[PDB]
Parts: sequence; structure tokens; C-alpha cells
Amino acid sequence: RSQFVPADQAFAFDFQQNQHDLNLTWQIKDGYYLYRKQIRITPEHAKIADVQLPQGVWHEDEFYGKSEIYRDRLTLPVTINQASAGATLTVTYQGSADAGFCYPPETKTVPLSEVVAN
Amino acid sequence: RLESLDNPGQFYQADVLTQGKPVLLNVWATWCPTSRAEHQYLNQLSAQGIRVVGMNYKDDRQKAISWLKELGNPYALSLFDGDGMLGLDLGVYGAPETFLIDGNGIIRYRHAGDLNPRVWEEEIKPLWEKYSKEAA
Ligand SMILES: [Cl-]
Ligand SMILES: [Cl-]
Ligand SMILES: [Cl-]
Repeated sequence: RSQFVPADQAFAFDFQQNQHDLNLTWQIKDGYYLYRKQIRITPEHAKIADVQLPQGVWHEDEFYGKSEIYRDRLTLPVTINQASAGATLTVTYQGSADAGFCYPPETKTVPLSEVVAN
Repeated sequence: RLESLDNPGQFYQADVLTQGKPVLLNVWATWCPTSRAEHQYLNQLSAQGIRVVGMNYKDDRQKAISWLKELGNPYALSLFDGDGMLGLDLGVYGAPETFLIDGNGIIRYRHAGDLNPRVWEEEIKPLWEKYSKEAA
């Protein structure tokens, strides 16, 4: 009877790497959004360029204030300068539902394919 | 396994949760604006004599304690689930959430989203009366 779907259905995460270029993606169900401020990306045994988060839209919470959020889909490129064998990228994010529901933060571990420094 | 919020290292016996009678379990978090939105109604409902347990969800104790201070503490039992393990086996996946647990510790209803007059006086109360009576 719940109108709030499982976290992985509201925020469907995926990734694709091609050597030095990595793209992180989230398909965001209509009526849900991600908090730009809650995104954290951490490399393990890899060196990445500083990630620029894109400009999203705005949301207001009566007592909490305004926050920059993302709807529909979020595409985040990451540049992998180097990555040793078995390197990983820890990606953490958090979102909520407009009708009134807050999901806790979620963390995904991305196995990076090896990349020798250029 | 029922850790106290107001007193870090204190645990309660499962029995204390329901004490042989129906009870409402409310999942809340300072980081969830919807928890703030439903809190006053919760205060009232607990004012009407409905027993409600509190489960602070993957939150900060200092903030959580401060929160109940400025907004009121409608819980007869206030719990802390920082690791979110307790919520995991109750099937909690966000806040706010309110569960109806009968006198035998069985979950009889789960509602994800704010608790309000409509949801109680239309989805929970009838089940509450049933299990309250069923606890002769
Ligand atoms: Cl390394
Ligand atoms: Cl402490
Ligand atoms: Cl104080």
C-alpha cells in the first residue's frame, strides 16, 4: 500500500567506464529528487580529477530552507587519471520523495577497470 | 537490543516494548523534514493516551535529543538506532514510518509517510481497537 518505492527503484544507479573516462548515472523517478549536497565520491587506489557537480534545480523545506536538488536524471562525468588493479570508487548519495518521505544515504561501490597514468 | 536515546549505554528488555499490549512505533530523524511535519500530531495522539515508542533513525544523538527537547517527547520509550540495524530487521527503509505492533510483539501494520488524523482514524485506529480488545 506504500506510495514510496524502494530506494533502488526511485534512484536507479549505473556507471560506464572507458579508460580515463567514467560516467556515473542515476535515473530519478518522477516525484523524487537527490540532494546535490549529499553526493560524496571517494576513490580507493585511484586518482581522479576534482568532480564538478552540475547545476540542479531548487527545493524549499518550510523550516529547513532551500536546497539544490536533481530530478529526472543525473549524469556525472569523472576523470580517472590513474587506477590500479582492483581500484574502486565509493559513491554516496541521498534523496527524498515530494509526497513526503526521506530515504537514508546510500553507498555504491564501483569497481574501476585499471588505468595507467598518462 | 533496544538502546536508549537519552542514556547511551542503557538497553531495555524486549518485553518493555509492548508490555503485553498494542503499541505504535514511530521512525523519525532530524534530517527528515517530514518527521518535523508530523511531530505535533504525534504529541497529541500520545496525549490522548496512545502508547508510542520512538526510534531515532541513522541520526545524531545530540541533535536527536535536542530535537525532542524543542519539539516535545511523545515517546514512552525513546530508542536509538544509529547503525540502522534495528530498522533493518523491522523492514524500515526511510522516515517517517509508523508501525502498529500488537500486545504479542507482532507487526500488524506499517505506514510509510507522515502520520496524520486521516491515516490514524482510517487505517490504524480500527486495527488498534481490534488488537487492544484482542488483548483482554
Ligand atoms: Cl594504488
Ligand atoms: Cl555517550
Ligand atoms: Cl540545552
